[PDB]
Amino acid sequence: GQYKKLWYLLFAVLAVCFTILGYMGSEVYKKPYPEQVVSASGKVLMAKDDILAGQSAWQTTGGMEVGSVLGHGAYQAPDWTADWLHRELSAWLDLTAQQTYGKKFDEVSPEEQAVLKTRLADEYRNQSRIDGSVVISDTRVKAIESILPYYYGDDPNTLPSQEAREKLFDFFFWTSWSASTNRPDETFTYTNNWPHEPLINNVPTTENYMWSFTSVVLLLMGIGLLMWGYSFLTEVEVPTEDPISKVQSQKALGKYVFLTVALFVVQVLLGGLTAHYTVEGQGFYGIDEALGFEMSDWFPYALTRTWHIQSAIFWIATGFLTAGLFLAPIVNGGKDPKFQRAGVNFLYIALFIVVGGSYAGNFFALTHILPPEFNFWFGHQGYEYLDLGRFWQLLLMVGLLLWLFLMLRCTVSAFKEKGVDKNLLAIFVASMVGVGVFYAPGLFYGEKSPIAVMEYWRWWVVHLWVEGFFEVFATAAFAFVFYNMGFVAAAAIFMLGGVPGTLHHLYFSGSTSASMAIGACFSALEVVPLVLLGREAYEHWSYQHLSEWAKRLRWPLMCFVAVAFWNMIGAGVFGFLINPPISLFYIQGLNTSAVHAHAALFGVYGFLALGFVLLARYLKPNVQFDDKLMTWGFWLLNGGLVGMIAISLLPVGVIQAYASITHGLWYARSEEFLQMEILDTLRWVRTAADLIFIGGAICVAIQATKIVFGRD
Ligand code: HEM
Ligand code: HEM
Ligand SMILES: [Ca+2]
Ligand SMILES: [Fe+3]
Repeated sequence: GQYKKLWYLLFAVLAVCFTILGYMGSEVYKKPYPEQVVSASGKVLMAKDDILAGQSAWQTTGGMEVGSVLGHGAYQAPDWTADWLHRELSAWLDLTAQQTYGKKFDEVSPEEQAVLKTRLADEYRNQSRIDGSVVISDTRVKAIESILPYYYGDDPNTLPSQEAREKLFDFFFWTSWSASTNRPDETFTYTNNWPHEPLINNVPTTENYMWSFTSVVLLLMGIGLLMWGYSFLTEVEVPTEDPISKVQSQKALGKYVFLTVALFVVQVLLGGLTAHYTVEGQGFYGIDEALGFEMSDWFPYALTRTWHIQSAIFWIATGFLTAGLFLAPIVNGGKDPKFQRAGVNFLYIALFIVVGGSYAGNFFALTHILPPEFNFWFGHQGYEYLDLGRFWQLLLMVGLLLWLFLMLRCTVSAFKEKGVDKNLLAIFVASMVGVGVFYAPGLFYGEKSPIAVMEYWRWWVVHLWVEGFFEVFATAAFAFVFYNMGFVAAAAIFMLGGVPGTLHHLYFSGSTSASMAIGACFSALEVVPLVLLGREAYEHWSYQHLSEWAKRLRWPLMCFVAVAFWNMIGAGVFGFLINPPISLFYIQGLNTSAVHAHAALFGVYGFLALGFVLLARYLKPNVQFDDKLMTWGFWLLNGGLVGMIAISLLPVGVIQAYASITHGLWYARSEEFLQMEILDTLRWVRTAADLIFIGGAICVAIQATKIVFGRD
C-alpha cells in the first residue's frame, strides 16, 4: 500500500456503486406470489403452487425465447402480459354487456362508452390483496374462466385441484394481475403502469417524465462541466518518431479462433433462420409441407432464437477468452506452468461441451422431450442470454474458473513483479478477476424463485459482466499491448456509470422509484464516456494516414474506427433514446431494441472480437497476409449491418412504436397488426441485408480459415 489512494479511487466508485446496486438490489429483492387466490364466495382458481409451477413450466417451455412477458424476451410471438390484459379487457367487455352499453368494444358509441370503462377500471386497480391471498369478484372469476379459450395465424393418489397447463395460464394471469394493480401509498402499478393498456389508464407517472428530463439535465451538466473544465488545456512521437513493432502455449489458441469464427458463422445461420422464421412459420418450400412435417418439429423458432443468442454469447466469449489466454504468455514473460497446453485444451473442450450440451439441452426441452425436474438444469433455462441450462451455466462458470485459474497462473510472475499496488499488472489483473468472477451473479437464480430478483440477477450478468469486461479487460489489454509494442479512467467512469445504470432495463419489472431514479441518473451518466469517442473518431480520421508496407497494423484500425463509431451510435445515442421511461414504456420489447441489440453487440463488441481474432497477426508476416477479404468483410458486414438496421428494423420499429402509441402495445404485438403487407414484405426484404452480412461473415471467416496454409 504505497499509493493506496489510487486504489481508493476505484474502491470508492466500486463501493458506492455496489452499495447503490446492492441496496436498490435489496429494494428490488423486497419490493409477489400469493399462497392461494380465492373468489368472492370462496373457491380457488390459483395458488403460489400454480404460479411457481407455471413459472417452472414457462421456463420448461422456454416461452421467454419466443413470446415476451414484461417486454423481456423475443418479439415473434405476442406479449403474453399485454395480450392477456387485452383479452381480459375483452372478457370485461363481454361480461358487463347487459346494462349501460351494447355487446362489442366499439358497438356502443363514444357518447355512451363514457359510462363503460369507469366501472371495471375501479374494480381491480383498488388493492385486492391481503395472508398470502388475492380476493377477487365473481366477475373476475367468470373473466378468468372466459379468457382461456383464446389461448391462429403464424405465431408460436390426490393432492391439488388444478391441472398443470392451467398453472401456466395462472402464471400468465398472475403476470397480468401483478402488472395491472396499484402499489401501496402510490397511484401507479407494480410495473409502474406497464403495459400500455389505455382502457385501464396505464401511462408513465410524474417521476418518469421528471427523471426523463432530469437525466438530460444531469447529462448536460456532466458534458458542460467536462467541456468547460477542458478550457485550461492541462504523444510518444513528433512527426515521424515511432519505433517498429516486433516480437516473436499458443498452438491451441489458433483453434479457439476457428471455433470462434465458425460459431460466429452458425450464429448468423441461426440469425438468418430466425429471419426466415419471421417471414413464414407454416412451412419451408416443400420439405416442411403440411402433409409432411419435417423442419418445424426438430428445429423450431424457439431453438433458432435460443441458439442465435447462445452462439452470439459463445463466439464472442471464446473470441475474448482466446485473446485473454493468447496475451497471457506475454504477461508473465513466457512463464509456462506444468501441462499448460493440456489445461488450455481441457478448458477449450470444457467450453466445447458446455457450448454443444447447453443448446442441445435447449434442443431437447424446447421440443419437450424431457421431464420437469430435468429442465432448467439440462434443458432450456427459460431466460434470454441464460438460455443454456443451469448444469451448463455452472460448467461455463467452472470454465471461467479454469480460465481465471490459468490466467492467474499466467500472471503469478506479474503479481510477483509489481511493487506498485496500482500498476498495469494490478489493473489488468483486477479486470480478469472482474471477468472470471462476475458471471457468478447469473447463478443466484432458480426456476421456482420470484422473477424480479431473477431478472435483477440476470441483468447483473448480461449488462454488468458484459460491460465490466470489454471496457475493463480489453482496455487494460489495450494499454498492455500498446505498451509492449512501443505505442504508449474509462474503467472507473464506465463502472461508476454502467454498474448502477444497468437497472435501466428494470423499470417495468417491479422496481421502486429510487431504482428508476438511480437507473435514469447513472444510465444518463453512461453516455458521457461513450460520447468521448465522438472526438476520438475524428482524431482517428485525421490520424489514420501513417501505416504503410512495414506497419503490420493497417486494417485493425479500420476495425476500431468502426468499433468507436458504432460505440458512439448503438449505445450512447441509441441507448439514451430508449433510456427514458417515457419512450421505454412503449418501446419495451419492440423491433426498436433489435437495432440497439445488433448495433451494440456486433456493431461494438463483434468487430472488437474480430480485431482480437486478427490479433492471427503474430503468426503471419507483414507483407504476406492477404487483405482483399478484409475490405470484402468490412463492406459486406457493415453494409449488411447498416442494411438490416436501416431497411428493416428502423421503419418496422418506429411503425410498431406508433402502433403501440396509438392502438396499444398488445395491438402493436398482435398478429392482426404484425401481419400487414408493409411489415410482411419488409421482413421479406430484410433477408437481402442478411445475405450480404452472411457474405461478410463468410469472407472474414474464410480469411481466418485460409490463414492456416502458411503460418509462423
Ligand atoms: C446474418 C446475420 C444475422 C441475422 C440474419 C440476424 C437475424 C436476426 C433476427 C431475424 C432476429 C429476430 C428479431 C426478432 O424478431 O425478435 C435476431 C435477433 C437477435 N440478434 Fe441477430 N442476426 C444476425 C447476426 C447477429 C449477430 C452477429 C449478433 C451479435 C453479435 C446478433 C444479435 C442478435 C440479438 C441480441 C438478437 C435478439 C435481441 C433480443 O432478443 O432482444 N445477431 N437476429
Ligand atoms: C456496448 C454497450 C451496450 C450493449 C452491448 C447493450 C446491449 C443491450 C441489449 C442486447 C439490449 C436488449 C435487451 C432485450 O431486448 O431483452 C439492451 C437494451 C437496452 N439498452 Fe443497452 N447496451 C449497451 C449500452 C447501452 C447504453 C449506453 C444505453 C443508454 C445510454 C443503453 C440503453 C438500453 C435500453 C434503454 C434498453 C432497453 C430496450 C428493451 O428492453 O427492449 N444500453 N442493451
Ligand atoms: Ca429481448
Ligand atoms: Fe442496458
